[PDB]
Amino acid sequence: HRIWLMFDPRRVMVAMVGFLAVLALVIHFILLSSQRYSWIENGTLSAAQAPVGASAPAAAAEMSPLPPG
Amino acid sequence: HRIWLMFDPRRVMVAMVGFLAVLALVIHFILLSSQRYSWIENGTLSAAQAPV
Amino acid sequence: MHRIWLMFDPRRVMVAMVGFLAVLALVIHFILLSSQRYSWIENGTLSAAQAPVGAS
Amino acid sequence: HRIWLMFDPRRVMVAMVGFLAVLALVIHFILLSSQRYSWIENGTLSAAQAPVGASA
Amino acid sequence: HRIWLMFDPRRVMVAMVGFLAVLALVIHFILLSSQRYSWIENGTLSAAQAPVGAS
Amino acid sequence: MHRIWLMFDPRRVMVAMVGFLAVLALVIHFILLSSQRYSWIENGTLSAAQAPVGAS
Amino acid sequence: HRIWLMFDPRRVMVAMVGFLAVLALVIHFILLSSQRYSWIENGTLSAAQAPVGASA
Amino acid sequence: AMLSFEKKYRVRGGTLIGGDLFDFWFGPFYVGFFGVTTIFFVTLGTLLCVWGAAMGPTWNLWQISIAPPDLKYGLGLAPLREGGLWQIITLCALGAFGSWALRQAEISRKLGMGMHIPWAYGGAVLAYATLVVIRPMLLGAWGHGFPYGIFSHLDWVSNVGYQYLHFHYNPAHMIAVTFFFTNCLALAMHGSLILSVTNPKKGTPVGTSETENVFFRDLLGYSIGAIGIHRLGLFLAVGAAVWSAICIVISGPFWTKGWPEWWNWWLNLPI
Amino acid sequence: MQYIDGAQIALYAFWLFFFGLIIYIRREDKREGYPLESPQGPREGWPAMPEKKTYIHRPT
Amino acid sequence: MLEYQNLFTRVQVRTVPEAGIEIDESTGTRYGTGTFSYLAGKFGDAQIGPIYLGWAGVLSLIFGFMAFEIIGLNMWASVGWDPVEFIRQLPWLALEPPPPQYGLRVPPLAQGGWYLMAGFFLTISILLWWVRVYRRARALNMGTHLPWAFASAIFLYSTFFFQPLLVGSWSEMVPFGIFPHLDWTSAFSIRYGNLYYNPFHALSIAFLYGSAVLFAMHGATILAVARLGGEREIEQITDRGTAAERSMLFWRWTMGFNATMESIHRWSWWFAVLTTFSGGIGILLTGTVVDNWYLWGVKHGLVAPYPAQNTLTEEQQQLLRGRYQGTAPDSFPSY
Amino acid sequence: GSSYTVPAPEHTRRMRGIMIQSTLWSIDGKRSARERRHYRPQTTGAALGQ
Amino acid sequence: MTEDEARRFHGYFVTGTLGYIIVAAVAHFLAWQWRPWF
Amino acid sequence: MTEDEARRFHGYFVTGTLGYIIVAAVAHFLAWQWRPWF
Amino acid sequence: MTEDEARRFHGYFVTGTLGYIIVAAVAHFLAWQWRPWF
Amino acid sequence: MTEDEARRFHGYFVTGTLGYIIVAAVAHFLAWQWRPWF
Amino acid sequence: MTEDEARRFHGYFVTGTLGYIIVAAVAHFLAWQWRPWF
Amino acid sequence: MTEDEARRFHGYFVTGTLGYIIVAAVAHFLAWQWRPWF
Ligand SMILES: CCCCCCCCCCCCCC(=O)OC[C@H](COP(=O)(O)OCC(O)COP(=O)(O)OC[C@@H](COC(=O)CCCCCCCCCCCCC)OC(=O)CCCCCCCCCCCCC)OC(=O)CCCCCCCCCCCCC
Ligand SMILES: CCCCCCCCCCCCCC(=O)OC[C@H](COP(=O)(O)OCC(O)COP(=O)(O)OC[C@@H](COC(=O)CCCCCCCCCCCCC)OC(=O)CCCCCCCCCCCCC)OC(=O)CCCCCCCCCCCCC
Ligand code: BCL
Ligand SMILES: CC[C@H]1c2cc3[nH]c4c(c3C)C(=O)[C@H](C(=O)OC)c4c3nc(cc4[nH]c(cc(n2)[C@@H]1C)c(C(C)=O)c4C)[C@@H](C)[C@@H]3CCC(=O)OC/C=C(\C)CCC[C@H](C)CCC[C@H](C)CCCC(C)C
Ligand SMILES: COC(C)(C)C/C=C/C(C)=C/C=C/C(C=O)=C/C=C/C(C)=C/C=C/C=C(C)/C=C/C=C(\C)CC/C=C(C)/C=C/C=C(\C)C(=O)O
Ligand SMILES: COC(C)(C)C/C=C/C(C)=C/C=C/C(C=O)=C/C=C/C(C)=C/C=C/C=C(C)/C=C/C=C(\C)CC/C=C(C)/C=C/C=C(\C)C(=O)O
Ligand SMILES: COC(C)(C)C/C=C/C(C)=C/C=C/C(C=O)=C/C=C/C(C)=C/C=C/C=C(C)/C=C/C=C(\C)CC/C=C(C)/C=C/C=C(\C)C(=O)O
Ligand SMILES: COC(C)(C)C/C=C/C(C)=C/C=C/C(C=O)=C/C=C/C(C)=C/C=C/C=C(C)/C=C/C=C(\C)CC/C=C(C)/C=C/C=C(\C)C(=O)O
Ligand SMILES: COC(C)(C)C/C=C/C(C)=C/C=C/C(C=O)=C/C=C/C(C)=C/C=C/C=C(C)/C=C/C=C(\C)CC/C=C(C)/C=C/C=C(\C)C(=O)O
Ligand SMILES: COC(C)(C)C/C=C/C(C)=C/C=C/C(C=O)=C/C=C/C(C)=C/C=C/C=C(C)/C=C/C=C(\C)CC/C=C(C)/C=C/C=C(\C)C(=O)O
Ligand SMILES: COC(C)(C)C/C=C/C(C)=C/C=C/C(C)=C/C=C/C(C)=C/C=C\C=C(C)\C=C\C=C(C)\C=C\C=C(C)\C=C\CC(C)(C)OC
Ligand SMILES: [Fe+3]
Repeated sequence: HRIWLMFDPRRVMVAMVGFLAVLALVIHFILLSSQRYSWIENGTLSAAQAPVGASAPAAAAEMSPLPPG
Repeated sequence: HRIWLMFDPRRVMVAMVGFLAVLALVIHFILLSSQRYSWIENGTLSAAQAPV
Repeated sequence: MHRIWLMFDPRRVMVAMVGFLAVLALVIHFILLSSQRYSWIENGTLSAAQAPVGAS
Repeated sequence: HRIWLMFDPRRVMVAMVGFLAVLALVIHFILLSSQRYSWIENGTLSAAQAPVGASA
Repeated sequence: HRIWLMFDPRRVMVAMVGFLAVLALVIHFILLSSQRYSWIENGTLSAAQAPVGAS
Repeated sequence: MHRIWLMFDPRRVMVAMVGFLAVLALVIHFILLSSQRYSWIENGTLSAAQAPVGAS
Repeated sequence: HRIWLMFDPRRVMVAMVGFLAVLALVIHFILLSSQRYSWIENGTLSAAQAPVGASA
Repeated sequence: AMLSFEKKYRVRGGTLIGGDLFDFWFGPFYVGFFGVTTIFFVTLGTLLCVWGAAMGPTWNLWQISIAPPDLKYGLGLAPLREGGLWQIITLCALGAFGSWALRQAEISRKLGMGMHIPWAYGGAVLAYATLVVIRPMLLGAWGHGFPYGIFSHLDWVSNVGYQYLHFHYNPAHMIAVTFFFTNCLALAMHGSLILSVTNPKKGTPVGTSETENVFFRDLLGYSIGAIGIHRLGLFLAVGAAVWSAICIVISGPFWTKGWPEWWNWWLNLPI
Repeated sequence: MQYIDGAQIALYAFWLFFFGLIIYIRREDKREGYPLESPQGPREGWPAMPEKKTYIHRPT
Repeated sequence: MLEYQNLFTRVQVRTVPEAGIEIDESTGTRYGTGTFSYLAGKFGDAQIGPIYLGWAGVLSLIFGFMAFEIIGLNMWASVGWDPVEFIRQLPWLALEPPPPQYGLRVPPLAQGGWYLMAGFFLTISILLWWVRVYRRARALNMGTHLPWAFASAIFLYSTFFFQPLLVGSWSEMVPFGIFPHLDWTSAFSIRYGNLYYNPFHALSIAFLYGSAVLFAMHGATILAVARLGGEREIEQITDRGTAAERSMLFWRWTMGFNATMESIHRWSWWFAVLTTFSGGIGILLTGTVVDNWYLWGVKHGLVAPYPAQNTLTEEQQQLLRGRYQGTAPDSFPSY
Repeated sequence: GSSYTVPAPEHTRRMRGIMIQSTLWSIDGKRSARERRHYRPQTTGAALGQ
Repeated sequence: MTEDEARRFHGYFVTGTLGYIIVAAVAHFLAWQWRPWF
Repeated sequence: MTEDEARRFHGYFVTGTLGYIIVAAVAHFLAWQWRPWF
Repeated sequence: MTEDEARRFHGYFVTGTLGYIIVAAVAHFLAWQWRPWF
Repeated sequence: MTEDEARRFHGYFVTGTLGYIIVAAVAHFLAWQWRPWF
Repeated sequence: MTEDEARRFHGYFVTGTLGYIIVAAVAHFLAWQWRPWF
Repeated sequence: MTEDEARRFHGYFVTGTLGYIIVAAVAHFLAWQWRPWF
């Protein structure tokens, strides 16, 4: 197609792959930080037991000491 | 079509793709940060149970 | 009145015009979004009677 | 009409549009920052119900 | 007159308009920051109800 | 399919791919290490029923 | 295997050895910083007495 | 001992004070009238610093502290026990710093050079003079100066910084920090650039001035000149000291409250 | 041990590295104008002047 | 009147813009043709020339713009999407790290998840930029001094990741914000007992001041011999002229010792690098080896004595005892 | 605390900066900003009858 | 850029500008029905 | 650049300034009836 | 660019914009059924 | 690049793009079976 | 590099890629027996 | 640089790599006997 005459395929491929990489990493990271889709910790739960409606801007306490490491 | 003689199609389409990508990211972010449309957590709720 | 396009370059005017219009549209949209009355993402389903009004 | 011989119209037009646009935004933003003319929130109030500043 | 021989009129006009524009903004903004002449808020008050400095 | 190597130098692609895979492997291993369920260095001896599970 | 015709063996050996040495130091340091495998202090404990992570 | 090309440059003339009496070299050093004045003030000031150490509780290098007088003495010459020794040392330091600058001007005059080095050094002297002379005078006591001790003068900086509850919010301090950070970044870039051309990839010839300009245009889209980088380095380093002098001289003499509260003006713009 | 701690060990390692670096840079400083000329003869400070360094120029 | 101080350029030349030395263009190319700035030519070179873009540059720009977008959008959401408040309060806005009780586990999205994601993207962007700098240097057959000078700053930057991980909490990370990262700087110094007594912190201070001193000295020296041709340092290095000789002699007569036209750049390089290297070591030792730098300084004889400003009785010693800070109250009690 | 209860949105700060109350709010008196400081109360469409 | 080209561009610019404002007027009409601001 | 073509410019500039001011006069009259500031 | 090339490019650009907008329209109708914003 | 070279690249690019989207659609089907988001 | 050289490299590359993916498949199956994530 | 040089180096690289992995495997076997991690 004539689009590859206007845009060099070498140049477009790097931008396209980089955009896909950033987008895939963003989505996987967003799901990891959510309560419903934190699959590394709660992936074994069934659909009924998974969290629902947990926006909760102050879901956790903000001020506390560090865990006993 | 005569607009393509006045403006370079290559630079126009690059600026168009870049502008739309940022706009789509900004809108999806605003909805995610809201209470009514935080679809990652709220998505399974019906319209009656959604926050207002 | 078409003679202004010889005084000013049409290509530069269109770019400057579109840039100013895009920025203005975003500012107005976000001014309304942050207001109590016109949030419309949270309170868009409220009727005009139920929409917030500033204190007298 | 002889001012345009002494002053270049191209830069005068740019400076006039630039100054008027900035001045309009400043006045609109000053009113939006006030209580009486915060029209996004209280625009539906009548003149009697609009806020008035502190008196003596 | 002969002042325009000693000074360029174009340079004088720009400096004068720039000075007047700055002075008008400074005066308008000083009055806006005051209490008696905060006209955007208290402009509908009559002269007797306007704020006055103490003593 | 093999003509991709005419468009892209295999030396550059292989070096970039190894760098991408090494970073990806380190990131995934580190994310599992920092979690509660898969912090295998400390709790790797626990059975599947004993391993931590996120709250319902 | 003709990989060495397109990749210089000298640069490969230096990068590979440097990667292995840094990786070995990181793994040894991660174990030393842990509770179960702090072998300098608790290396004489048997497998039964070694620390285990929290069980759920 | 002299460099292999040094003999033909060792000529008379260029001094600001004195003639052939003070136009000689002691070893590698050039001794002028201001070389003699420097040694006098350095010796007097250092000996009084040693005496201040002997008066104090310890000989530990990090813990030696010669402190300024109390604020109640108010621009007078306090007793030498009570801070007067600090004031005498301050005079010796001022005389030595001034003599060092004037000695540098004599050397550049003899070599047919510009006067940039003495004036660049004057930026550091101005910052020191602000700390112990200008700001204490504006505040009305010599006791507002900092003590002379390796870690004692760090305690002064900490307590003075916290006199305004958050010294990071000082607008002039913010600018001065940016000058210091940008100078360090620019120096690393300049040092790398010269070394990379002069010591290139092994087996390749030494690069040219085009190579520098092409490289920084490829990386950043702009390449400052060979003279531009040296102008910029002088501006960044000296401007860091000048903005430092401004930032400390406005704290107390002009602003007395906390520095976070200063940003009211930005929050109360009419718009 | 008790008095010896990690920060002190790291500080002294840095001191050794700094002194070595200063020796190297002082060696590099003596690549022009050396050896020094004195009535008593040739003179070199510590560190001694290094070997002659030759550059490479592009062909004409 | 005064001599020409070589501070500005009055007469500027114009020619065809320098396209650039031929380089490999298989995985990248040069964009633009090269323009001239009249204002920039007064201070330095006038050409706003073409810029090279390749794989690493494009990827770095994409990742860095993603991080910048995340930071800015969280900042904008923190004021309720008000543009006036967004501009007005911009220095005070922040993207805050996770809460302390999560340790190294993944935080909620609105309570530190965005922070970690933006930090990850910024780190990837910085590493890709380092790769781009290395490739740009080796495409022109230059030495790799700038890549390692950049790696030193990257090391200091990465200590802000490694120290929180070594102490065991992402809450200890630096927030993304103009005033908030200064707040973090102050609170980090306070928490660990007066970072002035960190020896590597003092070492980094010494190298920062030394960098300023060295650049002032070198700039003044080169500008003082610029009328003799001293600004052409490569020529004075490969073929020593009278400008290099006069610089050497000035500093030898002033100080008793001198450098060469080449080794003064080694001095500069090492001072600038050692700044961030010693700083990174000092940050790494804080909270992991030493928890109170003032007490470490007292241990190793760094703290000067002062007369006591107060004394406390035994009952005062028991009463003035406090409590370590804990959790915030999650209830509003009724009395 | 041995347990955590989630506060109402109107009691939750939009800004998560620790020092925001003493460095900015102690000097800021704008009513619009003071309103933006916290999240707004929410309900459901069923609760409103919609 | 000759006079005839300025004539051709002006015709499209004026029509586009007036068409854009009319669409924005309809948008404000819809917003007024939903939530009036006066 | 000359008097003849400057006179043609002045006619469009003056009519544009008059039109801008007239719309601002209508805007201020609308704002006064809605919420007077004196 | 030539006029014959501008005609041929305009066809694919208009069809590309047309399809993108139609996909957006279907997406908005899907979101409206799930959770209306008015 | 010739027109024929652009034609050959386009065929592989289109097949690779569409195939990648289909694989992603199957992944979304598997995720939906596990934990639906609507 | 010729077209024949590209063919020869591609054969080794797909075999190395396939061998890498297969060994990773064994690693993922080993981890599933030890501690399943679903 | 040449085909024969590549073959000679490859023979030592393969034996060195494989022998190193076997020695690391024995080290993991000894570590398992001391303190197993699964
Ligand atoms: C980091 C690694 C590297 C770390 C190190 C980095 C080093 C950097 C610098 C590199 C060079 C160093 C070597 C150097 O400077 O050598 C100079 C000299 C050779 O000089 P020269 O070439 O022979 O001299 C040439 C020329 O001057 C000939 O003139 P003439 O021979 O007539 O000399 C006349 C001078 C000398 O007469 C004196 O009386 C001066 C004595 C100075 C030393 C003693 C001080 C105490 C007594 C003071 C006098 C008492 C009455 C007589 O007369 C002058 O006037 C010359 C100028 C003097 C200064 C200006 C006037 C000041 C007046 C006010 C102040 C007075 C004193 C308070 O050689 C030596 O001295 C040999 C030893 C060199 C190594 C240093 C040894 C130090 C030992 C003590 C260490 C103490 C550590 C705390
Ligand atoms: C954590 C991340 C932080 C942050 C990240 C830190 C990363 C590491 C940074 C290390 C310092 C780099 C300094 C520098 O200028 O780098 C640019 C240079 C560019 O070189 P190039 O582009 O490849 O090619 C240019 C080259 O042709 C000329 O380079 P230049 O002359 O400018 O400087 C390179 C060398 C000087 O070269 C020579 O001297 C070669 C001359 C011919 C041979 C000499 C005679 C034969 C000697 C044989 C016995 C000697 C054989 C070696 O300069 C340096 O490498 C720096 C020297 C000063 C620093 C060391 C001073 C002593 C320190 C120890 C003191 C101990 C106590 C007394 O890049 C290089 O890699 C240079 C070569 C570095 C060699 C040492 C590598 C040490 C690695 C240590 C860790 C290894 C893993 C455990
Ligand atoms: C109350 C405050 C504390 C204090 C707390 C700290 C803390 C905490 C730290 C320092 C550190 C430093 N301090 Mg201290 N400091 C105090 C008092 C001082 C005083 C003084 C006048 O008394 C001085 C001169 C200094 C000076 C210094 C520097 C020497 C040093 C930082 C080096 C540097 O270059 O950093 C700037 C350089 C970097 C940050 C390098 C990394 C740069 C990266 C690569 C840039 C990427 C940019 C990216 C591409 C663009 C932006 C992207 C957007 C974000 C999206 N401090 C007091 C005691 N200071 C640091 C240090 O090393 O301490 C040991 C440090 O962390
Ligand atoms: C010797 C130590 C000093 C040092 C050295 C140093 N820094 C370096 C180098 C070196 C040797 C480089 O080679 C490298 C470089 O290329 O410099 C030009 C770099 C560099 N040092 C940098 C910064 C920097 N250095 C600092 C400090 C220091 N650098 C130390 C003092 C600091 C401080 C004081 O905090 C900063 C902020 C960069 C300029 C550069 C590394 C560039 C990089 O990694 O970029 C990654 C890319 C991105 C994050 C993408 C950003 C995208 C935009 C933010 C969005 C644009 C949107 C829109 C188009 C415009 C919006 C405008 C607004 C953003 C204004
Ligand atoms: C609190 O709220 C705050 C915000 C503070 C309150 C403040 C409010 C303020 C200050 C508002 C200001 C508003 C404003 C300012 O005046 C608004 C002004 C708006 C205007 C005028 C918009 C004009 C838009 C014009 C458009 C879209 C034209 C499109 C034309 C097209 C598409 C034709 C394309 C051309 C072709 C095809 C030619 C072919 C080539 C040819 C023929 C060739 O070959 O030549
Ligand atoms: C507290 O509140 C604070 C804020 C502080 C209080 C404030 C105080 C202050 C200081 C207020 C100041 C107000 C002010 C100052 O004077 C205001 C001044 C306003 C003015 C002057 C407005 C003038 C506007 C005129 C316009 C827009 C004209 C446009 C003309 C057009 C479009 C036509 C051009 C087209 C042509 C010609 C085509 C022909 C070409 C031809 C023939 C060719 O091509 O040849
Ligand atoms: C709170 O604020 C908030 C909530 C954010 C509110 C926000 C509000 C705002 C301000 C929204 C703005 C919306 C907007 C406008 O402004 C939105 C504008 C949208 C637009 C215009 C989209 C148009 C997209 C067009 C596309 C995708 C076209 C693709 C074309 C293709 C693929 C063909 C490629 C060409 C080929 C193949 C030719 C081959 C070559 C040939 C033949 C050759 O070489 O010859
Ligand atoms: C908060 O939530 C947030 C996250 C914000 C919500 C998100 C919202 C947003 C905005 C999402 C955006 C999605 C998006 C954007 O458009 C998605 C767009 C995705 C796209 C377009 C994907 C396209 C992929 C294409 C691929 C894989 C093609 C591969 C091609 C191959 C393999 C063939 C090449 C090989 C050749 C040619 C060899 C022959 C060579 C030959 C013959 C030779 O060389 O000769
Ligand atoms: C935790 O949550 C988060 C992390 C956020 C979740 C997110 C996860 C994401 C997004 C993951 C992405 C994964 C991914 C992306 O697509 C993964 C893609 C992986 C791929 C494609 C891997 C490919 C590997 C290929 C290899 C190893 C090939 C080796 C070939 C060799 C050795 C050939 C040697 C022979 C030669 C050279 C011949 C000699 C030369 C000869 C003969 C000659 O020249 O003649
Ligand atoms: C929780 O922890 C975290 C870290 C988070 C978890 C993560 C872990 C991760 C990601 C690990 C990754 C591991 C990995 C892969 O990536 C590991 C890869 C390892 C590999 C491949 C090692 C290869 C070693 C090869 C060696 C030693 C070869 C030596 C060669 C020799 C001895 C021969 C030399 C002699 C010669 C040449 C003779 C001269 C010939 C001459 C002169 C002639 O020929 O003429
Ligand atoms: C309309 O405007 C929009 C929104 C579109 C764009 C505007 C944006 C604006 C205005 C943005 C403003 C940005 C500002 C002002 C930014 C300020 C930044 C500052 C001052 C930053 C200072 C310091 C920050 C530091 C030192 C941060 C360091 C962070 C690090 C090292 C983080 C590392 C994180 C890693 C490696 C994470 C890894 C992830 C995993 C999961 C692997 O580990 C947790
Ligand atoms: Fe230089």
